[PDB]
Amino acid sequence: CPLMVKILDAVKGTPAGSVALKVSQKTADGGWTQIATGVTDATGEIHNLITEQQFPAGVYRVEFDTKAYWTNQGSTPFHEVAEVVFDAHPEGHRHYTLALLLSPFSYTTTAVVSS
Amino acid sequence: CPLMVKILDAVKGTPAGSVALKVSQKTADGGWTQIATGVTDATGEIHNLITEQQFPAGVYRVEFDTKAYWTNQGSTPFHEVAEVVFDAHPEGHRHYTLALLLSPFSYTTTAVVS
Amino acid sequence: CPLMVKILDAVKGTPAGSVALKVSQKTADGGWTQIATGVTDATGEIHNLITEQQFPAGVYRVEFDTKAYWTNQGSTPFHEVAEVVFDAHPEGHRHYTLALLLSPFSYTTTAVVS
Amino acid sequence: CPLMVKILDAVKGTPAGSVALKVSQKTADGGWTQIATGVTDATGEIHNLITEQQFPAGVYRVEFDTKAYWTNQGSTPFHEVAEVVFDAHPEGHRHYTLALLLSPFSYTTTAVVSS
Ligand SMILES: Cc1c(Cl)cccc1Nc1ncccc1C(=O)O
Ligand SMILES: Cc1c(Cl)cccc1Nc1ncccc1C(=O)O
Repeated sequence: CPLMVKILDAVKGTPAGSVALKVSQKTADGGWTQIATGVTDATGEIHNLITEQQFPAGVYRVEFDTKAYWTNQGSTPFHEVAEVVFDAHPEGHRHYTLALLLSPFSYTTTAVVSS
Repeated sequence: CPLMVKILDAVKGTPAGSVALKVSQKTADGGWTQIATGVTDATGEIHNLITEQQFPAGVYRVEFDTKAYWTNQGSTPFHEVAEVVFDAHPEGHRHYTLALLLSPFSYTTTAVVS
Repeated sequence: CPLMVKILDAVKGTPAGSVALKVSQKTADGGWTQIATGVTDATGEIHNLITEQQFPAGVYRVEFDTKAYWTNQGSTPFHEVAEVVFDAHPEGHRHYTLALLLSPFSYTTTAVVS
Repeated sequence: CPLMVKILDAVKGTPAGSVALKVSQKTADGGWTQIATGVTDATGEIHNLITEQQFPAGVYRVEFDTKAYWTNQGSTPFHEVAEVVFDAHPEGHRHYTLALLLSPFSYTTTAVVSS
C-alpha cells in the first residue's frame, strides 16, 4: 500500500481513533475524483487504504474530518477539516505517510516519503 | 479588519515574506467563491485583507501558495498548497488570525480568535 | 530588548496568559545561572525580560512552567516543563523571539531572529 | 520496553537518523542521573532503549542532540538540544512514545502514552 496516515491527539496523548477521511485525485479540469474513504482505527491508521493501481502519478487531496472528532471529544474545534494536498510520484514503489497531530485550534502535518 | 495572518519560516527563523494567498467563502451548494487575494510582507502579514462587510458567518478557506514559497527559497516542498478551512462566527467584532509555521515537508497552523 | 516570547494556546485559540518562565545562561563549567524571571501577559508576551547588557553571546535556556499553566486550565499535562535551549549571537543588535504553541500533551517551539 | 522515541525530519520528509540522545532520571536533590544513551536508527527510533526495571516512577529527561543533526545536514540550527521532561507512572506496563518533528529553527514534540 503506497498511502498511509498516522493521526495523533495532542490533548489526550493517544492516537486519534475514529477520524473519518476521504482521498481524492485531481482531474484535468481542476476537479476532484473521490477514490477512497475510511475511518482511522485506534492506532490512528487505516490499513490498506488504497492499492498501487489506484495511485498513479498525479495530485492527491486527503481531507480529514477533524471537526467531528473534536465535537465527539467535547471540545470546540476551529477547523472544518484538515486538508493535505500533494503531487505523488509513485514509481519504484515510493510510499507516502501523512502524519497529523491534532489540537482543537491547531494541527501539524508532515509527510514521510520513502525512496 | 477581521482576518489576519502570521506566517513564519521554520528553516531560517524569520517571518515568511512574499507568500501568496487566496481567500474564499463556501457557497450554500458547497462550492467556493474567491473574495480576496494578497501576498505577505516581510513581517509575514497582510494588512487589510478583507473588511467586516465582506465577512459574514460561514465557512472560509485560505489557500497559501507554500509550494511557490519553498521553490523560491531553493528547497523542494512536499505540499502543493496549504489550505486552512474554518467556520467563522464574526458576531461581536470577533477577529481571526491564522498563524502558520512552514517547513518544506511540514506545516503547523493555529488560530488566535479575539 | 533582545529576548521576547510569544506563547499561544492551541486548545482555546488565544495567547497563553500567566505562563511563568525563568531565563538562565550556561556557565563555562556547564552549570546554569538564573538571570531573569517573568510571567506572560494576556497577549502571551513579556516586555523587557532582559537588557542587552545582560545578553552576551552564549548558551541560554528559557524554562516555561507549562505544567502549572495546564493544571490551571483544567487539563492534565504531559510535560513537567518546556525548556528552550539555544546559542545566542547578539552581535549587531540581533533580537530573539521564542514562539511557543501549547497543547496538553504537545508543544511546538520556533524562533524569529532579526 | 516502556520508553520509545520517533524522530522525523521536516526538511527532507524522512525519519531523522543518527540523532544522539541521553535519558536521565531526576534525583532528590534536583540533579540528574544518566540511565541510557543511544543514536537513532534510519527509522528515527532506538529499540529497547531501557528496561522496565530501569524505569521506576519518577521524573525523566530525554535530551536529543538536534544541533549536531542539523550541522551534519548542512543547515544552521537554532536550538542546542531538544529536551523532553515528564513524570513517568509506569505501573501496569504503561508505555511512553516521545514523538519529535525537527526543523532547523523549530521542533514539535508530543507524547503517546498507553493505558
Ligand atoms: C507564536 C507563533 C507560532 Cl508558534 C507559529 C506561527 C506564528 C506565531 N506567532 C504569532 N501568531 C499569532 C499572532 C502573533 C504572532 C507573533 O509572533 O507576533
Ligand atoms: C512522530 C509523529 C509526529 Cl511528530 C506527529 C504525528 C505522528 C508521528 N508519528 C509517526 N509518523 C509517521 C510514521 C510513524 C509514526 C509513529 O509514531 O509510529
